[PDB]
Amino acid sequence: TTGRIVAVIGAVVDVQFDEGLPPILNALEVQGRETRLVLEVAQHLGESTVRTIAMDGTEGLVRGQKVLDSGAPIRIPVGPETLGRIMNVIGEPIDERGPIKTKQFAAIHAEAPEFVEMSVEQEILVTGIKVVDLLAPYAKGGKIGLFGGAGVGKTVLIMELINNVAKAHGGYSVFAGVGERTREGNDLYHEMIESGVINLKDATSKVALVYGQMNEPPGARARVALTGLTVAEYFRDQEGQDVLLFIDNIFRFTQAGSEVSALLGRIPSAVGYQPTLATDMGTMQERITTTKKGSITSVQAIYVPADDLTDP
Amino acid sequence: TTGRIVAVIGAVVDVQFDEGLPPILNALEVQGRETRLVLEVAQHLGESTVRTIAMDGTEGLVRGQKVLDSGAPIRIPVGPETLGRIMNVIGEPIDERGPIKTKQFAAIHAEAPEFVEMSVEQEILVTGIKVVDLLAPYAKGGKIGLFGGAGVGKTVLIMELINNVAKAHGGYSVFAGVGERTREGNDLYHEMIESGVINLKDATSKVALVYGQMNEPPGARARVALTGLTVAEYFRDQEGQDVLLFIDNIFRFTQAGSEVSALLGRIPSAVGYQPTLATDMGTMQERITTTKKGSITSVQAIYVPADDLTDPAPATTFAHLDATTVLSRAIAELGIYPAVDPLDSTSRIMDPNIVGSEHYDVARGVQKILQDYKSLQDIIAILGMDELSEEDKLTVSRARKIQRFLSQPFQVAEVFTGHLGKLVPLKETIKGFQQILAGEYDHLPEQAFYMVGPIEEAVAKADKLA
Amino acid sequence: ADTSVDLEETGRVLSIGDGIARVHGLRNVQAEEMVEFSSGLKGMSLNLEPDNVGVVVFGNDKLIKEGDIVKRTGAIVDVPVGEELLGRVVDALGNAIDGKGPIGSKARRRVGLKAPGIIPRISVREPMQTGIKAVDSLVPIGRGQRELIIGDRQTGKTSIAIDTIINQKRFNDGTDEKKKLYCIYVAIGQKRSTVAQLVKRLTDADAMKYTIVVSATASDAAPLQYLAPYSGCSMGEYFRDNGKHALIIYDDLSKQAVAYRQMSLLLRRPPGREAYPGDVFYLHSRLLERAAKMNDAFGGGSLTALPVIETQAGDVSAYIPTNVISITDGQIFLETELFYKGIRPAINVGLSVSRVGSAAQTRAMKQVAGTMKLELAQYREVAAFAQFGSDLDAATQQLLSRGVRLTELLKQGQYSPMAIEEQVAVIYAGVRGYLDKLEPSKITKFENAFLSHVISQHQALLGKIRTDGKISEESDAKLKEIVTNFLAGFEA
Amino acid sequence: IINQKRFNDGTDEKKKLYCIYVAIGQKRSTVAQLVKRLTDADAMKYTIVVSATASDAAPLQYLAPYSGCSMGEYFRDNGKHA
Amino acid sequence: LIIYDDLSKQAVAYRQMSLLLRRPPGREAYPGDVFYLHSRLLERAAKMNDAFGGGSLTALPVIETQAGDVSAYIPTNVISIT
Amino acid sequence: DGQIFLETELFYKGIRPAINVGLSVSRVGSAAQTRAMKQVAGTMKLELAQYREVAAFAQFGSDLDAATQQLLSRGVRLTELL
Ligand SMILES: Nc1ncnc2c1ncn2[C@@H]1O[C@H](COP(=O)(O)OP(=O)(O)NP(=O)(O)O)[C@@H](O)[C@H]1O
Ligand SMILES: Nc1ncnc2c1ncn2[C@@H]1O[C@H](COP(=O)(O)OP(=O)(O)NP(=O)(O)O)[C@@H](O)[C@H]1O
Ligand SMILES: [Mg+2]
Ligand SMILES: [Mg+2]
Repeated sequence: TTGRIVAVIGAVVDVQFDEGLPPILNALEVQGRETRLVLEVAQHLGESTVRTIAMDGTEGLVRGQKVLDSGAPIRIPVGPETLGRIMNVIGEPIDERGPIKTKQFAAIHAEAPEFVEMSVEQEILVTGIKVVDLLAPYAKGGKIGLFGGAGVGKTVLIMELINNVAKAHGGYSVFAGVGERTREGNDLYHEMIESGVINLKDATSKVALVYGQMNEPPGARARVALTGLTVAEYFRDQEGQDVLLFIDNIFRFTQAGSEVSALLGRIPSAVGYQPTLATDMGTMQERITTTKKGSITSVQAIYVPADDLTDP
Repeated sequence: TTGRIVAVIGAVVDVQFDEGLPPILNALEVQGRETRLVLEVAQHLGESTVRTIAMDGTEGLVRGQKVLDSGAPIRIPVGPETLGRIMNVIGEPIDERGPIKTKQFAAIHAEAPEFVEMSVEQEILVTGIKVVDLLAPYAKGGKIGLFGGAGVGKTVLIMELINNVAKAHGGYSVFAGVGERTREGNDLYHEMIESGVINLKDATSKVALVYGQMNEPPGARARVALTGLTVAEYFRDQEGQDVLLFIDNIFRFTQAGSEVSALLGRIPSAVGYQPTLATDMGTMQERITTTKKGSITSVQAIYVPADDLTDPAPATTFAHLDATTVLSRAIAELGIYPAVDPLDSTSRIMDPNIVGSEHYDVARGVQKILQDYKSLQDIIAILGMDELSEEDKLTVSRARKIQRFLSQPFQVAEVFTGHLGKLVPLKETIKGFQQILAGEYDHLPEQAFYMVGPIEEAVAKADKLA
Repeated sequence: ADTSVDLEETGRVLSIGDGIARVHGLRNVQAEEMVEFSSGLKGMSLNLEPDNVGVVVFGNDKLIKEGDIVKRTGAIVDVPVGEELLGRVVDALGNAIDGKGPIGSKARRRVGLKAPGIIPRISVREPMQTGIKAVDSLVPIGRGQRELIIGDRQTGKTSIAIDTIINQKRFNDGTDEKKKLYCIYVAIGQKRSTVAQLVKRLTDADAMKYTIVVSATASDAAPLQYLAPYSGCSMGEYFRDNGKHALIIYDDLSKQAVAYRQMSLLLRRPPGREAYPGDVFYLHSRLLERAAKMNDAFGGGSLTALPVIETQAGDVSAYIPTNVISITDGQIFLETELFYKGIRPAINVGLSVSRVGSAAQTRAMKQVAGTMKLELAQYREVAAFAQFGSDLDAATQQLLSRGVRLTELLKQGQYSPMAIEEQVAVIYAGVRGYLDKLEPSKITKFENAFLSHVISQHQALLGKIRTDGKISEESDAKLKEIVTNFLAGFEA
Repeated sequence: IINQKRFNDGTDEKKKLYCIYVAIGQKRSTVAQLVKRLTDADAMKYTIVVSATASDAAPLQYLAPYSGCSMGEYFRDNGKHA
Repeated sequence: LIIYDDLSKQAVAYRQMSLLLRRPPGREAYPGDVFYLHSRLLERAAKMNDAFGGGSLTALPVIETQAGDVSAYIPTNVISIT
Repeated sequence: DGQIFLETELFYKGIRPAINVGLSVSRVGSAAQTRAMKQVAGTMKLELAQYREVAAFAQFGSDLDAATQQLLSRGVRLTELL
């Protein structure tokens, strides 16, 4: 259906539908704009109004502008032809290399695997790297904290992990850059082509790239970790692989979500963080586990603030 | 007349009276309930509506349910017929021995005794507890505060104190369990029946019990302290005797307040407390006192949250007290019991003109030797004892011996520390700490002073180590 | 005027978001009355206002729109209870999540009930056997008692609970109904794999058959996590009120705390200490009171509670931990500095105490644990000096000798609980000196060796401690016999 | 307050110091010990004791310092020292 | 080459407006989009390829810290930004 | 016009009144004293402030020239006298 803009405040937009309302989390298409603008339904304020969080700049907006409900959450291309492609939070190809022609589109939101679909087995994902597999083994369908940034070849270790999982286990990887610096985005892009994982010619690519850049609003930074997870979720259930998911960096995902909760107007919890912090973490981190069909094993780069491990 | 429930948030209920609106503090009765749900008025919201704080669980309340004013605040039995009986906040007895049969009843809300009614007599109360009787000794009909964080030794100390003073007491005693463990009542009741202070066969019963434990909703915990102290008020005024009032835990009164203050429609103060913390405590605490008509010796254990002695709750409680006995975790974790901080505890009675200049000069000497040891503790903390001067090396050695001679085996501590409980006469305590201060025992080892009664047992303890 | 929809039993929903749904109508709903949504999802009627009902959603808020039809149930938040749950895994509500069909529930109980008062109780007396040597000897838990497990993350907290659950099979394999123990494990704010990998482990140990698992993992909605402990607590109370003995483990309350803090802050209730609402003490007060030991007149049933708390970097003085110290009848501390050292279970003996649990210990244990606690404090009497070999005194060097052995003995493997007499036998070994010669490097190896030997060969001698509940002069001297000749035979 | 007994029991009139002791939110018994203390030392005679103790409503305690400061102001303005 | 001297003072100037436009306050009274205020400003600096002329803009933000605290909300923002 | 600060350390160490000579000040100063008090207290406050400092610095075992021994001897005596 159709709704109108009743309010524009920073990165939070309110839209009034006449008849039926979009359920919470449904993507909204703002019409008549230069590029694509997505508004994610966050609340129902009553009086047939919804409160939405934008994924892009909210300048030039007119009160009353027609907004389209997509009838579903933020849907993104999934399927083998998302490999070697730089994606953004709404699926759009941001490598200027022509539109991603995938058969299926999947919504970035989805419930965690049921209790019945869980893996009662604890297995080891053999990385091929000695230090890892012997002393600090990765759990297949588990979650690994990567401490320390670049200057020690973080980028390499990641790429070798992508190579060696694709090699040893025949499973693809997904890099979700939460708060990616655009210089570092470009730099990481060519580093992957120059080494072999991204293949600009054929289909031998092993990674799907999703970029939530810094110059994008908190909505985009808070949801891109899902847009990456959903591309990875296809290769777990539809092709039954042992998938690999990189999040860099997880703290900027937490700070992204704190900003959103701060924007909607929620009373802040301890240390300034969001009240929904526990769940804001739970509803995503519980999609990353070993199912009956496959498994996603996630390597997450962590920033600790004030080097305080007790920091929430 | 009748009043209708228009709103229900938590334990805070809103009742609308079309006819004759009931005043503040009045007790209301909810109809259509299996057991007596009392609502106590807190405010008039305008438009024939009042705001009340419930005295029990609010589950199963329908918007419309009739309520009836009782033309009086909450009313409870008082007098000698309550002795040996346990009752809840609203007076209903909970020891399943039938209802409490009296002629005399009272209201749990009362004004504080007028300035003229205050007493000025100051006389010492021996306890047989060394760290207390020396450095912060309680006074007959005085206000005693037992401060302590979680699991530090309050409920154990206040139980020892009962065994010491309450049992060997002529007059009556009132115990008020406020927001602590329920088994902590089932312990006290069965232990008291056993000791005779509560008699079931006849009525020679000496202690009155009132409970509102941590199972009760905020409203009940908020007013249950008042219930107890009102039972104590009577034995002071209407019979004019020596009442002993015991409260554990006094913090749960302000905590319960904290729980409702939000819903009452206040704006939160410091630490998110009730803005009314200052006076909420005042009007209630000033009642618990000795008057010219009778005397109340009040021992109130005070829970400290997050070991934060600056939290608005324990920090406001000091002002209401005559003797403060502060229990410290650091001391407790050093295996010192009772874990009483010998420099943070104070008594208004510590005045040579009362305890005697001989008592005072030993208390001031022990405190000086301990303050000096504490001020050297940052240098020894890095360097170790080896590096001190030969003058200071002695003061350290004595202060440490004193530290352990301030520890004591309680009679209630027996049934888990294996040591026979001890009470120490005041002349033995003063003469004890004098001798350590005088240097008579610089040859005995430190651990010989650890967990012993009189000083003559340190000598015995040293001889054992052959 | 009307011939259709009613406002007394039906709602409308004026607004939805931030977890709460403002409902229009519902004129005759109650406080904490359960309600239903047009999408099957259930809610609790928490707020009753002149123009709306505030309802807490037990699930994803995305499923609810403005204008959805809200229906009554009349029953105040209740849960399916009974014996038809033993061996099952349910959610905070009580619905089957193990996919093994529905429960055949013949009884229901309220989640929001009050704890037994002063008279219906009696001081704990019955032994709640953990099967762990360090607990059952030094920190004795009793049936009807609350004991806290507290410590930093990854310090063995959960392991103490499970080995205690596995342990109870030795009683439920018996026919004696008055010594059996039924279990309830409430998982809050965890990973769904961690719960799933636990029921598998419990199954592989024939423990599940006497166990109920309530699961509201990290992924579950915040109020589901909130409701969870109380739901299963009532499922425990059932055994208590029937003259049976039950055990509930809350893993953990710190994660249920943040869940409730989320609710309170979304509700806009005054953030206080550590942003926690004024009633986070109450949240855990009303729940843990419900663990109780009933007197004979009430049926002699007991609910025994083991709640878990996750400290940050050893900080016990923190708000939430201090609260639970002031709720429970004792604590067990698990220092990271003993765990990341090899000592497992990593119980701080100098901090953990069990208040009302002493007079619920086996006498045979008291005969060995009494002089163990005495000599362990005599060793903890500052023996940090450590490195000197034979450069110290004479009477104090043996206390260093005794300690490390009496320390190594308390080390114990996972998933392997021990009968009370099996414990008093291996403790007897060090507590008398029959390990003073032996190299500290070997005490572990010696245990397994000596322990399975008395299991194999000397069941007669074991049965004669078990039955007698006391180490008789006859058994003591026949046990001296066993350790001396085995020690000489022992090949280091 | 007690040191002022010298100046108040002598001829000297412009060395006279009058006293106002204002108690705020204190214990009534404490305030009573205090006024006894002064009456024993016979200093109470030249001493006004304004009392808004912990039992008094907060609005009154708010006002008590000001009230005594008006009582002091009388001496202050009319050629006396308080 | 551009030098924002300083971004801590623009952060104050922005905060005022939000607080007075009545946007929700967060840590140190800063709105949700103050990270977003600086993230879009400083990414604008880049080095273009010979495809786009090969020109470059180079950024130098200044941040004032109090008592050396680099873990203050605004500094924490810009540290990661850059 | 200044304050009188009291510490528990000084109180328990013996010093009563437990006045902290370093932290407390008087903004009227000698102008509030009799010319008899000024003749003996004219420089005493700043003297003891310098003594209290050199007392905690000289406890490190350093051999002290008689000039800083003179101030050490004077400071101990005057603290006992007050
Ligand atoms: N007795 C033991 N021997 C050897 N390993 C153990 C023992 N107990 C626990 N562990 C190991 O130590 C880890 C921590 O144990 P766990 O029961 O999860 O403690 P925890 O505090 O509940 N962890 P968490 O709940 O995630 O903060 C587990 O991965 C076990 O493999
Ligand atoms: N005098 C004593 N001797 C030996 N042990 C003691 C003594 N006092 C306290 N303890 C121990 O320390 C613990 C604390 O005692 P307790 O009476 O519960 O203090 P508390 O502050 O009232 N606890 P809580 O109400 O939970 O905050 C007990 O479990 C005792 O084992
Ligand atoms: Mg206690
Ligand atoms: Mg665990």
